[PDB]
Amino acid sequence: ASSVHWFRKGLRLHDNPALLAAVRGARCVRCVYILDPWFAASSSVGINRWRFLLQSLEDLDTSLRKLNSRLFVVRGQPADVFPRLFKEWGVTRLTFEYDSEPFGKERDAAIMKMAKEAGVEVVTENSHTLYDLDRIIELNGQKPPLTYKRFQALISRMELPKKPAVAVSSQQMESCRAEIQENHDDTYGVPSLEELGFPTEGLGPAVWQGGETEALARLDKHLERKAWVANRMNANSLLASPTGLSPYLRFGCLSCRLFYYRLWDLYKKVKRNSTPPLSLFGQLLWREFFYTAATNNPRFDRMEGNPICIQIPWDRNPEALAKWAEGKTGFPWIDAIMTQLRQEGWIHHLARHAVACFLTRGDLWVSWESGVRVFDELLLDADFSVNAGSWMWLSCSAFFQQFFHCYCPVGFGRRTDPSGDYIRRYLPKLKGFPSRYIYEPWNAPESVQKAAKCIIGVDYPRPIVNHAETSRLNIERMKQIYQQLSRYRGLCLLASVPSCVED
Amino acid sequence: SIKLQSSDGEIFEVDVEIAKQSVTIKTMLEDPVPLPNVNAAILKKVIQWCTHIPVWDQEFLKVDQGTLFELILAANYLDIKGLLDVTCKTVANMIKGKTPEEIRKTFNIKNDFTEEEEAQVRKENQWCEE
Amino acid sequence: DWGNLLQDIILQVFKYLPLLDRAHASQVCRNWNQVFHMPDLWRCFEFELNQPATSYLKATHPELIKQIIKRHSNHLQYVSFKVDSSKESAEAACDILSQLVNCSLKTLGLISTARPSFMDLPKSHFISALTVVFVNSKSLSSLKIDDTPVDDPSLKVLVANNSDTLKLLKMSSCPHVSPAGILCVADQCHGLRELALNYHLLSDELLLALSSEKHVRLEHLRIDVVSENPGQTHFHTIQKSSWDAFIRHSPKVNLVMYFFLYEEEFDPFFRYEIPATHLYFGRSVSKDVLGRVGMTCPRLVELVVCANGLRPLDEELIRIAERCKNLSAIGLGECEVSCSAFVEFVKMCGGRLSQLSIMEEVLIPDQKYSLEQIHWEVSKHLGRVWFPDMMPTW
Repeated sequence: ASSVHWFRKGLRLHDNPALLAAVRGARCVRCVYILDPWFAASSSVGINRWRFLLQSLEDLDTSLRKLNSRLFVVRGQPADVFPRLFKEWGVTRLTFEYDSEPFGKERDAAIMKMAKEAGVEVVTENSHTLYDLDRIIELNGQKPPLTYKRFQALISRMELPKKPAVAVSSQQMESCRAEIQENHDDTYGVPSLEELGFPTEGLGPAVWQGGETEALARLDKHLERKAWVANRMNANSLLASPTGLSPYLRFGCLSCRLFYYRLWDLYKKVKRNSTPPLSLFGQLLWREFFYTAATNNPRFDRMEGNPICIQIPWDRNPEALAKWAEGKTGFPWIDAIMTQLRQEGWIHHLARHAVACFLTRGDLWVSWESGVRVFDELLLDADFSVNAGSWMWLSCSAFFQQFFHCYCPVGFGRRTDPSGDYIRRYLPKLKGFPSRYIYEPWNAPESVQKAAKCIIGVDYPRPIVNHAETSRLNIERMKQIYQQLSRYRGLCLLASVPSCVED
Repeated sequence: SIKLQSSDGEIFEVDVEIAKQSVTIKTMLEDPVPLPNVNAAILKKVIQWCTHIPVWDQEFLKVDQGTLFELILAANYLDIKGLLDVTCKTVANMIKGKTPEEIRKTFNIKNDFTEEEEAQVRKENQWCEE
Repeated sequence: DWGNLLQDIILQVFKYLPLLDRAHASQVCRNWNQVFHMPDLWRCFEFELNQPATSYLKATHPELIKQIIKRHSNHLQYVSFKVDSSKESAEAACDILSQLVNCSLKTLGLISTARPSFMDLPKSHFISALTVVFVNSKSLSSLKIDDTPVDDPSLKVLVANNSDTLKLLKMSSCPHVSPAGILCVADQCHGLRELALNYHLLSDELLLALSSEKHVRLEHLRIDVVSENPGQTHFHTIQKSSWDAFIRHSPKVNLVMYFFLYEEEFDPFFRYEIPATHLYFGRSVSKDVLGRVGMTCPRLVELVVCANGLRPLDEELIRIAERCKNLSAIGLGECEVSCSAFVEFVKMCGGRLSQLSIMEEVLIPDQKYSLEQIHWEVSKHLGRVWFPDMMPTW
């Protein structure tokens, strides 16, 4: 069996049953990653994501050398690359980890049709998510749960997620090690940022190193018993922890089930004789919840044609969008967030809310689809389901939430880090301002602006909205929207919010 | 407590004290046995009601097109802001979603629109999409 | 047949279909088509004025707009304009208003979807268009006119025209109306059942003009309090004498107050018994002010706070449960309450709270309750399954 294994996500060798399947059969095994290098000059992805990806691939490549095989990086489209590769390798069996996402699913349907009528058998596993998303929906009467609390009610009545699959051994690697073509496997070699057309100059090391090896180490540190034992938000947390797992999850450099059980195990050994609360797994469960909600909704990342999304009249405004995208709003908190975003590829979820809210219902009133697109380009952990998900949640567009909670571009920031040292890390044209005025530079006397060598209106821009008058405007608009949706005639705002299936 | 009689036959009797909503009829002895083109599957109906999309009805209306057709034609005869309103509320549910062509099939309506008449109509109608 | 059923029948049916369904319906046959343009199906219309430049939505078809005006100008009674961010949109609305000479409107709404594009018009162009309605509609009941450049003079045209009719007036964020301005409205329009406006235009004279004898009983008064300019503005003060006169005349009145204030710009605010009934703090609130809310608002029904700060509010929530025996609905984010105090809170009102929305981070555990324990206790006193709200961690 000349079996090809196909990485898309699931960029790892641990808990990769699709790969166990490519292998169980003997004959030849090649691991490939199709990559579209001229779709890669396209802006749909910044350096940080691309760089994260190549490093995952390089690590994979390295991991495969340790198994006397190598990583095959073919270039172009899956369709009309798999054909040519089929003949050329006399391929027998193609395997990959299942993709629940609408586009992915469709893509994969075509690929498997085009494999049947060509003699190649296909085997898929689902190891990107904790459960079979399809089962969860079956059990919920063939509809996805549309609130997290309902999502939890259900999971709590369900069986535990499968345990992580063991990795393939060398043992069965030679049993199908391929003949790598010497100085030509580097016509299948992992490209470089320069190659994909990226200015590489004064880069510096990635804040989030890519690949399974890094992911596995971060896991162990993350779970180091007493460091872990913590559960009041910090501020230190705004900075990219070296134990954060989110990008590895999104790329599949880290198996989500592994993470699940190692979590379980440690909790067992700490709180002892006990079964833990679902909140322990909060990070993994929200992910599942967005995945589950997204599999059968191909318009999931849009407003129109999206059955779960409330139609809200956002204004198209590339001017305001740009100011937000570029960290040129007057608000240090907001601009500090967006700067760290663009720079490193990760920002704490509390900062995601601040920034998401500022853009949607809090201030700019720009559509959430636009926030999605910017995050898709900059945020390492933002895939289709999870990113559309949070944006619909945050803009109060879906999932039946309450819209009265405000994220102040000044207050919320000062309260999550009064010291101002976050702002002083990313907005350094403000080193000099005292904490007293740094969340609100324009409210400092010129005597203080000058001692800080920063003149609001010059060195740093002035706020682009009066938050108060905006707050008042946007609250009203939500009010109306939820009112005509509940048909609630009445004067309270907690009552305009439906809590499940429309009315 | 009084009594009546239909065009086809000579059968029925009914109160007027409990039947507090005998309207477009409260006009004969307001000056038996005086009723024309109607029938009987019209009595309990107005009777279950008239002491207060409720169903029942979905149960009570689950009849054949031909019957629903006359239920409405009878519905008017004797005003019924509930039982004509409701036979209508129904026909509506049948319509909502259809194309002009689908509404014609599921109602037996032959199309008597020349072609100018009809094209002129579909033109104005697309104005009702935003 | 069904084709020629009746026609006043088809109308009954049509009353039950949305516009596009009527349109298709009206295509079925000659006899049904004649039902479409009947006045009863045209008492009501909402104009969508928006542009691909500036809107993700769809506009009302331009041809439909002409047809409405040509064929139903005298059937229309309830009309609103939703207008998006572009000037051309606000200008289109005016172009439509200015043609409503044969209209007799009971209700008119001018809604700004996004940026307040009516403010982008030259004043007189807007006024002139609105005037066509003030003058020609003799039975005007409601008027929603937020984010609009209307002025004192035009209000006098309004009053002089429909003072025998006006019941709703919503007009907050209307910069060219001065306190002296509204007074004429309150004064002459004896039927004014409800009114929404900025605090700046709220005066003792106004309250008294509304507590007066000639006047009907108010059902609804909504006030917005906005920090519209610098980092700490100093609001004026109403005499308690005015507030007390006000509940006296209208004892079931609802008094909705939304505050968007900063650090204690609140000084003039909760200093004596107000008849306040609904409250929203859309910016931030002080523990001290919240205490004064407790001491001051025996009529609170709903209370929503979006943020407060640092000090656990244990005693403020307890006092409010204590003194607001009418409290049915309560929402809190971005502040702190001990679990124990929160439980003590729900024990008191409890069965009375139809709505209770708390973001998770608000609760602090103690020697007695852990985060995992409270949803069970709170649910028991509420009488329904209940949880603190969560936010996604992505």
